[PDB]
Amino acid sequence: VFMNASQERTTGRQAQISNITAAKAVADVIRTCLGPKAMLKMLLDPMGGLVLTNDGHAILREIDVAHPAAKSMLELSRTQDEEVGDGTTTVIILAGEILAQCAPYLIEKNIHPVIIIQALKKALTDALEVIKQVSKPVDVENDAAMKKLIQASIGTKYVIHWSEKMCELALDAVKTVRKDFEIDIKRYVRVEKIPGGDVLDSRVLKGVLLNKDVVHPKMSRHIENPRVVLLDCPLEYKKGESQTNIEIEKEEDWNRILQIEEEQVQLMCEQILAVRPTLVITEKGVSDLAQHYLLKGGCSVLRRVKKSDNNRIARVTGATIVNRVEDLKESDVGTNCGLFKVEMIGDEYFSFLDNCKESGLQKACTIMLRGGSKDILNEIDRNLQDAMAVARNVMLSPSLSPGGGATEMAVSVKLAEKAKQLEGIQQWPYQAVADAMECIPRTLIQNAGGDPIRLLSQLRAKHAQGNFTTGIDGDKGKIVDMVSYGIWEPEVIKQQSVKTAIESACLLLRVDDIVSGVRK
Amino acid sequence: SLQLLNPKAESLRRDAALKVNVTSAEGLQSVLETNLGPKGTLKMLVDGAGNIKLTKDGKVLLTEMQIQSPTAVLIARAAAAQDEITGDGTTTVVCLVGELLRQAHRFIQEGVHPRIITDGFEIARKESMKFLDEFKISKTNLSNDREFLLQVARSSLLTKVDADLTEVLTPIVTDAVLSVYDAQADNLDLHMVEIMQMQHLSPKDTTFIKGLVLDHGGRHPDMPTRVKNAYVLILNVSLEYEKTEVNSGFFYSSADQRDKLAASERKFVDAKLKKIIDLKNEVCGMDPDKGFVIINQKGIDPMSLDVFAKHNILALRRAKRRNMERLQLVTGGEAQNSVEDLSPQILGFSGLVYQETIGEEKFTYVTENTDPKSCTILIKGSTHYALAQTKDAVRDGLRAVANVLKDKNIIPGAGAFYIALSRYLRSANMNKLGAKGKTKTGIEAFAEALLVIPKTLVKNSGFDPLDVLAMVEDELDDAQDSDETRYVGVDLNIGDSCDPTIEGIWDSYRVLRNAITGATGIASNLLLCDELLRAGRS
Amino acid sequence: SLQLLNPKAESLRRDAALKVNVTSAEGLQSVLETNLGPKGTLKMLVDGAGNIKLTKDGKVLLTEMQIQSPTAVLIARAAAAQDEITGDGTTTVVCLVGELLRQAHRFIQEGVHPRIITDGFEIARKESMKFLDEFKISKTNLSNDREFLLQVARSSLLTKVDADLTEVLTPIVTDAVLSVYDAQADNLDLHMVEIMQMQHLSPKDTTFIKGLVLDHGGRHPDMPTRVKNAYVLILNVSLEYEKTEVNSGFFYSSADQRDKLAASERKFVDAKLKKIIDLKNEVCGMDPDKGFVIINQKGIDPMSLDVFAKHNILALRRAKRRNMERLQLVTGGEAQNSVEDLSPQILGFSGLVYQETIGEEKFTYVTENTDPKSCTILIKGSTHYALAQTKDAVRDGLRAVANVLKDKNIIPGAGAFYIALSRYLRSANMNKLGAKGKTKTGIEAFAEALLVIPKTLVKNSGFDPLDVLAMVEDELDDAQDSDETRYVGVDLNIGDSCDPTIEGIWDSYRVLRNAITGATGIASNLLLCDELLRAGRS
Ligand SMILES: Nc1ncnc2c1ncn2[C@@H]1O[C@H](COP(=O)(O)OP(=O)(O)O)[C@@H](O)[C@H]1O
Ligand SMILES: Nc1ncnc2c1ncn2[C@@H]1O[C@H](COP(=O)(O)OP(=O)(O)O)[C@@H](O)[C@H]1O
Ligand SMILES: Nc1ncnc2c1ncn2[C@@H]1O[C@H](COP(=O)(O)OP(=O)(O)O)[C@@H](O)[C@H]1O
Ligand SMILES: [Mg+2]
Ligand SMILES: [Mg+2]
Ligand SMILES: [Mg+2]
Repeated sequence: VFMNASQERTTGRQAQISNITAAKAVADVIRTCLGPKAMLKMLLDPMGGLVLTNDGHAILREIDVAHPAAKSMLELSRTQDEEVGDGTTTVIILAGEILAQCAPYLIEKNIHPVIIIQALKKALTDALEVIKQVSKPVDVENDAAMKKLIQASIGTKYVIHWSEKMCELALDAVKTVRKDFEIDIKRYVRVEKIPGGDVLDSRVLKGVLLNKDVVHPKMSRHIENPRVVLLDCPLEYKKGESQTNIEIEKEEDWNRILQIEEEQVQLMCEQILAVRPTLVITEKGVSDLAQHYLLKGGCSVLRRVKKSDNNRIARVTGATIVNRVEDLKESDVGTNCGLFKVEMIGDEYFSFLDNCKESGLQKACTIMLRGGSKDILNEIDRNLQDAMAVARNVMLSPSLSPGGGATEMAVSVKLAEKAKQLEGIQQWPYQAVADAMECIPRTLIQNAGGDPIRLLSQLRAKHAQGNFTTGIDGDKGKIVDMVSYGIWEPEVIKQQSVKTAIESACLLLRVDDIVSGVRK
Repeated sequence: SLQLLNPKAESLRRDAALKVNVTSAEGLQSVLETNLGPKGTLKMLVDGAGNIKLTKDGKVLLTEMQIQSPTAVLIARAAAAQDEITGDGTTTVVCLVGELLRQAHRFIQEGVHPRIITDGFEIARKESMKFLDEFKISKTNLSNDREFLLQVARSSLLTKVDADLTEVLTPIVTDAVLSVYDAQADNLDLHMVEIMQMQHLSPKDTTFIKGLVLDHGGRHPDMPTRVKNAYVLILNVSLEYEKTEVNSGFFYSSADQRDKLAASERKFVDAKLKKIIDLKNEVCGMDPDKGFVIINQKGIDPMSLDVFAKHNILALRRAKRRNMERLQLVTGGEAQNSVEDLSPQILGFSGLVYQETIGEEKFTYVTENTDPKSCTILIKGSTHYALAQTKDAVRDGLRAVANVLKDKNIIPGAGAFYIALSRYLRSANMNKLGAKGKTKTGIEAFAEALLVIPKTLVKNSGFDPLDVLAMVEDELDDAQDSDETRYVGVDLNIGDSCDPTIEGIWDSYRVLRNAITGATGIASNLLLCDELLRAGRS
Repeated sequence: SLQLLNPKAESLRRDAALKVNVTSAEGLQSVLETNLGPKGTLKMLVDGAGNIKLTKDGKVLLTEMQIQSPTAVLIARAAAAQDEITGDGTTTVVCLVGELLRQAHRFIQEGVHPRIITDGFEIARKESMKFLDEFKISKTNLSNDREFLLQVARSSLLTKVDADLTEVLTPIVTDAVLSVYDAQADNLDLHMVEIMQMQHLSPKDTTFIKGLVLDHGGRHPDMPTRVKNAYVLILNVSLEYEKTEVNSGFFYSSADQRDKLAASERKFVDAKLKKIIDLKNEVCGMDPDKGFVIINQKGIDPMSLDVFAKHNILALRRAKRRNMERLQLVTGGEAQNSVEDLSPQILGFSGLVYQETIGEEKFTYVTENTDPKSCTILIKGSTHYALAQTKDAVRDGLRAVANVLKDKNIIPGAGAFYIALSRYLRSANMNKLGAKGKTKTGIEAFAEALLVIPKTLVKNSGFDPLDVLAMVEDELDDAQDSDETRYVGVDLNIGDSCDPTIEGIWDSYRVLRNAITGATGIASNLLLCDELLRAGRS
């Protein structure tokens, strides 16, 4: 025989037919996961957990497909999630259609897969132009419009009923992380969960939330003005780096060796008491003896705190990451701490750190979630990532594109009108771009239960005459303009949807053959 | 769409995903339907070898029997998470999600959308939160009514155990909870109240001890057993040998250096014992009448136990982290870890310290304190499952009664809350509400689903559930016009209505609040899901 | 307990047997309800041999697909008895049993016994007969109008095929029962019509033939296919060599006797055929345009075909048993077995007889009869499955139009009887109760279970069932505000009420009788079933 190949070489036209059918199959799984009346999806992972959601990205993380063309479609959700954080299902559902509409031609009119690519870049160049023209700017400092902008994505989720609280929850969190350009990052956004409780009393509080309690019982559970000092090192005597081997000759040496173990922990504790802190947060563990004299000054000792939770404390309290204790000064000590208090919950203890609230480093915060169960917490946490992702685009880009499919439908109309004046060989793939852009409103009408035949016919008749902000009401299923409807989305999500969907088609269209089982 | 992608997979969609969530809900509901109520059936769980553990708590049934269905694991986390923080309302969450799905599924078959149905549950839930403010009643804690706490304790204990165990175990909880209330009004359950296992005469012989009981005693025979006035001392220092960070050989040259060096090795222990002797010299007066006891968190060397035995000092080693955080509350002293700085102020006080042993184990009892800020509940039992049954009963009883002191309100039970919400949702004017369209049946579905809980109590007694609500409905029709505010109940003894205000049946506030909130979230999320699938690498 | 008797046995009792009965009925309902109405979907019964067949009747779907569940076997047997005696309404039986078990199980979960539930169905069933006999209307069939039979046939055939084929085929059904009628004896036979399977132009190119059509052609080429006037002659004895029953053999003495003994068999052939030749010239000798055809059930000797070919005699063989009754009804002849007695009176008459060569076979067509009491229907099609589809359509459509002549009463369709029967079974004041608060639970369950038929039609059309029924209950109520019989229906084109009578939709009287009677009996016995068992020897 010959090399590890040639099992069944899918070559010629049938290879591309399987890819268009495979790419269409990925969109059919989450066809119902779009619009305000979207259905949820419970996926069963093989480890033992469960993922309850409707986001296309979180659905496609858990699924596993043994096909190489569908896996490239699987990776597009990571492009959208780790770029903005909203519209992942929009990316997957649009590309499917682009690959599908271009297929008739590939299969029958024999246009080679390179001429379609040249047609799409001019469509991509024109798509950014009309998306730039259709979008209207909006003021960033208007809190009334910002709340309606944040809740546009929440409306397609379960917590639309609590949208009055989530917009206030997300707006306060984004402004805390926002640095005075206007760059923010979600790594300090703490996703700590508390099972049980009501969503109404759930609120954001400035500062951190630990899972641990104090070590000694005599520690003060209520401090007016805490002074936090971060420690990295072990506060206990440690073995040390080199090969050591003390050799003891006299009887007065072993008690001296055990006595210097007590005096070294005294020396590091006494220099900590030069500034007299109230709360000492150590990264690594703590000894039972050093804690005892940390007590003889008025400090408070905690268990080992992982690094992550200390970098947030450094920005909240204003302290610095300190390992060498001999170089401890008064300037690097945290201050302006609001309040200290420990609540009793049956799961674990929880220590609260509040801030005085009154440029410098960006402040961190922890968002309290009080759901119904464990899956409700993970469901609501992903909604905050989808809701807070919307708040970044308006700050980075003041443009605001219309929602409800009006933006993509505007791309469909202009590409359809300009396709007549684009006479040549590029006309057939260029006109097929509009056929897929008019599907993302078609999916909303199908989920709403209406007839998309007459609605889209009524849409195109009023889109040219009425206005550029016309769209479909997902709840009622009638034509309602986005100006009166009062729901808007950013323009950045529309750019990534058009760019990622077209750029994905240019990769997959160049596939000629599929050969499986070569080597590792 | 999934078969050409994945060569092996399973997919249910648009009719089986709805039937699975309802069928699994009705299946899991039938398991815990019979356990709900006072006359419910017990349930044992014997896993591998035949370990036996007996309880009626739905959390123990769910978190011990492995389950394969994808719906029930969310009901397991929901029933567990609600009980883990609140301590009560486990089966109530399963019955609501167990009933609200089947009560909505009949209308899904009629063709109503799942989105607008769950929209009706959410706006109906907000009406129940507004109804909790008017339905609850204010209670002032300054009165310090012990009879009110006794009736709350019998609500949960009558459900788990019979009247013989309830009457003897009820004042054990009331005496423990009576000390919780103080001027600071800060509740503390885990540190203050504890549970300890002890195989003894019977479950009925459970008694209350005001001080901290310990599961260890004096190792040496000559050390004193009983002490009248024992001043405790807390020391977290370890008095056995300390190994010493890389320190190696006591390189000895002649044979004598050896003796010398062993003696040396001890010197570290005697340096710490001398501080205890110096402390005993300050409190040496009335040495035969008074006494001294040392409690260590880490182990004590057996060579040093003879030092304490000669001075008649009681020794206790290897205590828990929680007990060191409780000696200050019981004895009133202060904690210490090192031996350099000592004083007589940190020493506690105890009026009676005695030890009693059975078989190989030995227990140390402390009680008769001057002003004890904490206490314990030493439960007696025969078998291991008897302790597990008392574990869940005391664990659920303390959390239920403790929540009454957290807030200034209490909710009457016995179906009064569910029957009141039925008339409220079925008689309230819809024009005041903001819901329109096909939200007509969503109000009726959730309002009618609450009725199945109070008749599940009747299903365990064997009476006709529909007939014992006839006079209940007729009572409320005349109660509104009679100008008399009363709340009806469901008495299973005679099969007739009752008043929970005089009978003493009560329920906590956050149980019913968190139950409907957790149940409505889980039931809504299961309705909107229209497809099930399994895929992943393994 | 059953395991002690037979370890290999199983038993589900009192909760698992009820879920099996309801889930199997709902599972059978969810699959088979889609065929109800004109907008229903087509099923492809693809067996292991690759045989494809299109149909919408529930009888043939359940006959080919073997049923594994024990509950659905009882429902399939009910559809068999429904299709056997009536031939229509199988989809209504499975939907009524599924809905009755659904609506009943809704109340069994509320703590109601199955006995009084089934007692209410029987009182509700008897109440419907007292409503049905007043709801029907009487018409005079003596006029034999074609317009009423066409619209009645169009209502039954629209539920099998689309509109353009129904308009072509709906005159074929009305032409089936033209001459088959007897006023005094009230005898009407359905089996006299003959269904021939053949491949031709298209299904939409079929046509009605007045006389009989046989599937046998002329063996010899010399005999004439075109015959202007034919006198039929019925034979039943076989003209070929029949071994003498009593074993025998020709032992010839010499070679000269061989051909003579061969001629002995020729004498018996010529003996019985000489009377046939004498029968021909008895009527008239040398008469052009007057043939003579012979129809024999058994085979014909190929040696004797030369005798029939010389005299221009059409001979057919291997005819069917039931066709012997159809010859005398069409041609007006008389059946004969032997040839001992012959006459011109026993012979029939035919105005036109011709043959057509279609493929490798030839079909004999006999038309132009004077007063034929029977006819036939050619089932032409473009495939194998269209023949079975059109055969089931005719066999289901013949019973709907034949019942109009068996009993003059006829019920309007379009869900009019189910909608009108819902209101009548709401409040039984003091007519037939039997007990207080017991029978009325079954009256409510039976009334709500009958309205699934018009809702299922709306679900297939793709509109909301509650919205289109809101105007409908409303229409009926406004009608009541006038004391007038305005029968309302369900139009699936626009989603609005319509008159069943004016528009053109009817149902047979015996369909609703056996459907409600059969569904109520099966729904009652399955509710009474509390335990399923299996036992036997493998
Ligand atoms: N209320 C609404 N009515 C109509 N269309 C909507 C509505 N909300 C969102 N959409 C449409 O759904 C698309 C996706 O929005 P969203 O659900 O927030 O993102 P994702 O697809 O990531 O869940 C948008 O392109 C928008 O046009
Ligand atoms: N003796 C009783 N009389 C009337 N109602 C009772 C009695 N005991 C318990 N109940 C009712 O049973 C319900 C469930 O009680 P409990 O066992 O504390 O919660 P769960 O069953 O959810 O664990 C409560 O709503 C309570 O009103
Ligand atoms: N054109 C129509 N419009 C409305 N209802 C119809 C129509 N045709 C049939 N039906 C309804 O369908 C029911 C069953 O008819 P049919 O489908 O012929 O029998 P089966 O369901 O046994 O095949 C009848 O009760 C009738 O009311
Ligand atoms: Mg979104
Ligand atoms: Mg309880
Ligand atoms: Mg029919």
